[PDB]
Amino acid sequence: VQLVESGGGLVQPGGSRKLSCSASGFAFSSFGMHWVRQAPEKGLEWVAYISSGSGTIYYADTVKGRFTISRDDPKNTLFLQMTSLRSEDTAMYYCVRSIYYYGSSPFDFWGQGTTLTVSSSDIVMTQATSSVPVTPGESVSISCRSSKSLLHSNGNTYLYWFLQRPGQSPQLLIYRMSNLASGVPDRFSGSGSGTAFTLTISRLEAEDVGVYYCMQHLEYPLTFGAGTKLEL
Amino acid sequence: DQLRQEAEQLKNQIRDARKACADATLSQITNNIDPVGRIQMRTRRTLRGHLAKIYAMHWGTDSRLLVSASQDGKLIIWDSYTTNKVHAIPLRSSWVMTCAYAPSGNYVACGGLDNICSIYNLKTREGNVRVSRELAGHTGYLSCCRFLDDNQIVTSSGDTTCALWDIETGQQTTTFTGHTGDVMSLSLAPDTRLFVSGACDASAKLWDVREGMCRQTFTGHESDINAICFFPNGNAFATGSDDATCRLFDLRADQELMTYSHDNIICGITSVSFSKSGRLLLAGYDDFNCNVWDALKADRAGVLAGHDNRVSCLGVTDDGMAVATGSWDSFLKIWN
Amino acid sequence: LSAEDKAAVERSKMIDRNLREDGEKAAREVKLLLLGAGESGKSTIVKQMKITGIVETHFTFKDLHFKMFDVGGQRSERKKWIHCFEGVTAIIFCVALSDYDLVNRMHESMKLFDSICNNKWFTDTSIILFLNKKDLFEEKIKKSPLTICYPEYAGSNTYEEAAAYIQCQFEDLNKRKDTKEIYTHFTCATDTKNVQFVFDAVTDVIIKNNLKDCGLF
Amino acid sequence: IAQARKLVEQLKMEANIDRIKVSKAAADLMAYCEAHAKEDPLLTPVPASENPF
Amino acid sequence: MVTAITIMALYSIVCVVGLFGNFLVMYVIVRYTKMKTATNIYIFNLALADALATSTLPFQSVNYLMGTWPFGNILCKIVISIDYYNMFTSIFTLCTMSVDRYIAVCHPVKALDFRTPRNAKIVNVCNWILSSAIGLPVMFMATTKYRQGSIDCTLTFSHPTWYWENLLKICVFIFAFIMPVLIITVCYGLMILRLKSVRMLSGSKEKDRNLRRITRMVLVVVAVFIVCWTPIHIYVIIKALITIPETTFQTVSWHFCIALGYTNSCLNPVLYAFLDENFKR
Amino acid sequence: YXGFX
Repeated sequence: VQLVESGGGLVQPGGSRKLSCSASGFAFSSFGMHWVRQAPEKGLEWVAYISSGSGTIYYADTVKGRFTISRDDPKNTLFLQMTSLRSEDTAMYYCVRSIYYYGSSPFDFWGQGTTLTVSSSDIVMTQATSSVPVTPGESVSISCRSSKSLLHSNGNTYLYWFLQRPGQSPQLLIYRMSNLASGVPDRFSGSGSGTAFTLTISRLEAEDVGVYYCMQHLEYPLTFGAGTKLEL
Repeated sequence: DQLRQEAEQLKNQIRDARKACADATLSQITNNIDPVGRIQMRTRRTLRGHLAKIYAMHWGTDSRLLVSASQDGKLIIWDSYTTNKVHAIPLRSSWVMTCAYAPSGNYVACGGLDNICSIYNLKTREGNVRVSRELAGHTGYLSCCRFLDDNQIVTSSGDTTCALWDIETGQQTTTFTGHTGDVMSLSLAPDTRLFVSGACDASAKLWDVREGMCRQTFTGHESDINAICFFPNGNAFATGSDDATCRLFDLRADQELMTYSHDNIICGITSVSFSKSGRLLLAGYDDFNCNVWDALKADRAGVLAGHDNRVSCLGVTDDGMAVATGSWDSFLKIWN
Repeated sequence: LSAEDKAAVERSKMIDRNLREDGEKAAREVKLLLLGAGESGKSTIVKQMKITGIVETHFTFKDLHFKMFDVGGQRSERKKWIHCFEGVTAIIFCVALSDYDLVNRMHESMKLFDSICNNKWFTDTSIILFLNKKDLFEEKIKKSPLTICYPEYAGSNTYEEAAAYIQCQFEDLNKRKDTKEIYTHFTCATDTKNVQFVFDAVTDVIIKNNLKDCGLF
Repeated sequence: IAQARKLVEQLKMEANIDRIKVSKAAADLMAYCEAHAKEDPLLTPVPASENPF
Repeated sequence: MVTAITIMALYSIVCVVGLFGNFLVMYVIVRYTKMKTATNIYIFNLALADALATSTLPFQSVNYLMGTWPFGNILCKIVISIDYYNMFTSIFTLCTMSVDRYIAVCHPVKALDFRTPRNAKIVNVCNWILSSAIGLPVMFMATTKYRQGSIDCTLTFSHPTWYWENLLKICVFIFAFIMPVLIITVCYGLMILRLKSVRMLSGSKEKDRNLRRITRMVLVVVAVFIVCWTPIHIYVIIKALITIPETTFQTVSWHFCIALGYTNSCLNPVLYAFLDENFKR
Repeated sequence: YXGFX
C-alpha cells in the first residue's frame, strides 16, 4: 500500500491550489477517503470525506464552500481543489484511507503528507495534558475526556487513537476504544466509558516517543484531541 | 469368498453387540421429562440480496457474520443484526454447493461442483478480499466444507472421499476413504477432534483427524442422508435423510438411538441443525418449510414455514440466538 | 441513530447495485446444459460452435451469449447435483447416431434420455438432441443394417428413413408432450449451421419464457 | 479381495469399541439438556430488552 | 325528471365496481407479487391510474343532477388536472405494455436486453412525466366561469380566445384515441402473426388451444378498448362540429357514453389481473 | 373525460 500526496507549495492569500493523492497497491475505489490536516505546531483537524462510490461527501465547517474534494476512480487518484486560500490553511495535508463495515478498521493508512505554506456544535475532545516524560520500560496511562458521551445505542464507543512519531506520518493504533489495529504491538491497550477514555502502554520501548491523538468518530465533523507528547 | 463370509460374520457380531447388550427403552427415558408445548418463532429479518437459489449457510463465532452462496457465483457475507452486507465476493466456479466460515473470523470456504475448494481472505490489507488458496485433489464435487482452524480444513467430496488439508501447502495431509457412495454432508465436534460424515450409502461414519481410520459406522436408513450435525454435548449426531427421517445416533451407545418422523411427510431433508442445548432440532424439509422437533421426545415443537421454495441450508449461532433458514426462493430468513 | 453505520449502509448499497448489475448481466446471458453419452459424439458439437467436473464453453452467436456445460465427464450420483441445473433454457442431449450397433449402446442412450427427459427438475425445459455422425450412418446401414438393434423394424434400410426413425424413437419418449419440445438437427462436419439451430431453439424458448413471465403463455 | 480385506480390517477395528448401554449413555443426554435448558434462547424466548433483534 | 335520479345510480355503480376492482388489483399486487418482475410494475401502474381515474368519476355526477359544481374553485383545477393526467396515464400504460409484449415476442434477443425491471421502472416514470406534460396545460387552462346562477367547473382558453380550445379536443382525439389504437392494433397483430409461426404453439391441439387462448385474450382486449373509448371520442367531435339541439333523452345517454368511457378503466384490470396465471400465485 | 363541457 502506497499513498503519495502532491500539489503542495507556496501560495498567495486568496489564490487557489489543487492537491492530488495518488494511491497504489490496493483496491482504491472500495475505500472511503479522508483529508486530515496538521498546522505547523498544532494538532490534527479533519477536512473532508468521500465514501466508496462518491455518494456521500462531508466537509468541516471551517473549509466548506472553499475546498472541493473529488476522486478519479479509473486513475485511482484523489483530488482536493482548494480556492481562496488563507494563511490559516498553512498545514501538512494528509491523505487517509478508510472503510466502514462490521469489524473493519477505518483510518488505518495515511499518506506521507504535503506541506502547503500559505503566505501572509462540534464535539470537544479535551486533552488537558499536553506532554508527559517517560523513561523506557515503564508503563503509562494517558486519559482523554470527551465533551459528549461517545457510547452509542449499538454498544460501540467510537473513539480512535493515533500515534505520530516525529518526522513520520501518523499511524492508527486502536479503533473503537479497545480493538488493536493490524500490525500494532500488544503493548498498547485501550479502555474507557462514556466521556472518559484511557490509553495504556505496558513496558514502553524505544522509538515509541511522539504525539498521541484521540479522535471522535461519533458524528461529523470528526474532531481530534490536542495531542499528548512523549519524551525520553 | 470366505473372506466376504467372515466380513458378514463381523457385521453380524457388531449387530449382536448393539442388539443384546443395548437395552434402549427410550420411550421411558423421555416420558418423565416435560415437553416444550409449542414454540413460536417468527421471521425477524429477511436477508434479501441474491438473485438465484442458494445452497449454503454458516455463521461465525461473532454470531453476526453469516456467509451464503448461490447459483450465480456471488457468495455474500451478511450482517445478522443490521440487515446490511459487508462483502460480495466474486468467484469463478459458479455452481457452488457449500460454504463455511472460519472460527477466527478471518477466512471463508467456498466450493462448487468442479472439485475446487476455494478459501478466501477477509481481514486483509491491500483492498478487497483475495483468493488465498485453490484447494484441489478430488474427482467428484465438494458437498460440505468446514474449518478446523485457520491452518487446517476438512471437506466432503462427491468422489467418496473426505479430506483434511493444510492450507499453506494445499496437499491432502489426510484422506478418509470408507464409503461406497458420495459423502453428502459433514459436521464437526465442539473440540474439533473428530468429525462425522454422511454419504449415499445410508451410513454416517465417525472419522477422527488424528489417525484417519473411521472409528464407528452408523447405519439404519433406507436412502441417502443429506444432513449431519453433532449434538452440542459432542456425544450424538442427527442424520437427516431422503426417507423423511431425521434420526438421532448416539456415539457411546453405538446404534440408532431414536427416530424422528411424521405421517404426512413423505418428503426429503436438506439440512439439520441443533440449538445450543439440543432440546430442539431444526429439520429443514423440502416441503417448502422447516420443522422444529423436540429432540428428546421425538415430538414436533414448531413449524417454521416462512418460504415459498425448499430450504437448502440452515445454520444456528454459536450462542443460540437465531437460526437461518436459507431457501431456494433466494430470501434467506432469520428466525428467533 | 446510525452514527458511522451510514457509510456501512452506503457500502452495502454500492455492492447491492453491483449485485443487481451482475444479475442483469447473467439474465441477458443464456445457459445451456450439454449432456451426452460416454465418448460418443459430444466432441464434435463442442467444435461446431464458435467456442475439474464442469467446464464452461462461453461463446456467442448473433448478439446472444451462450454458455455450454459439458458435464458428463464427472462420475458421481447424478441425482444429487442435477437440481442445480433447473432454470436452464435448453438441454442439448448429444447422441451418436451411428453407435446403434456397439455393445445396446443406443439403448443406453435411450435410458439416459428417459432419465433426463422424465426427470422431475426438467419437466418444463426443452431438450435439443444432436444426432451426430451422419457421415458414417449413411453407409453403415447399406452394409450392416439397422435390423440388429431394432427387432420391431422392417422395410427401409436406407438413410432416408433410418435417421428419421431413430429421431421418432427418441421423440416418442417424453410423457409430457404439451409442455416441453424436443428439437433435432443432424450435425455434420460440413455446413456449420448447428449453432443456427441452437439459436433458433433458444429463441423459441425465450419466446415461451417471456410469455410465461408476461402472463400470456 | 484387495478391497474387502480392508473392510475386514475396518470391521475388526470397529468391533472392539467399549459398548455402554443406552440407559447409562442417554440419561446423560436428558441430564445435559435439562442442565442447559435455562441457557437456551430458543426454548425460553428472550424478551426484547435483551434480544439483539 | 325522475330518470335522472336513477341515472346517478347507473353512473356511480361503475365508479363503485371500478374502484373496488382497482383496490383489489393494487392490493394483490402489493401483497402477493412484490413487484419483482417487470410485468407487475406495469400492472400496478395501470391499477393505480385506473383507481385514480375511477375515483374521479363521482365528481362529474353533481353536474348532471345538481347542475352546479358544489366544490368550488379549490377543487376544479385539481380534479380536472388529475382526470386528464390519469386518462393519458392509462392510455400510455396500455401502449407501453403493448410495446413490452411486442418486444418480448417479436424481438426476443433484444428483449433480454431491454425489458429488465430496472428499465421498466424508468420507462414507467418516463410516461408518467409525459402524461404530466399534457396534463399540466389542462391544469393551467381550467378556470371557473359562472352560469346564470350556479357555481361552475369548466375550461377556458388563452389568446386567441375562441380558437385555442378547438386545438385541444382534436389533439386529445388524435393523441389519445387515434395513436393508441393505431399502435396497439399493429403492435399486437404482428405479435399474433409471430406466434402463428412458433413451433411451441403450432401443433398438438391442446397447444393450439393455448395459442387460441392467447389470440382470444388479445382480440378481447383490443375490442374492449375500441368498444369502450369509441363513442366518448366520437361524440366529443360531433358536438364540436355540429350544434346538437338539447333533447330530453340526449344527456342521459351521453352520460352513459361517459360511463362506458370509464368502463375501460373499470374492466381493464378485471381483464388483465384475473385472466392470467399470476392470480393463482 | 366528457365531463366539464
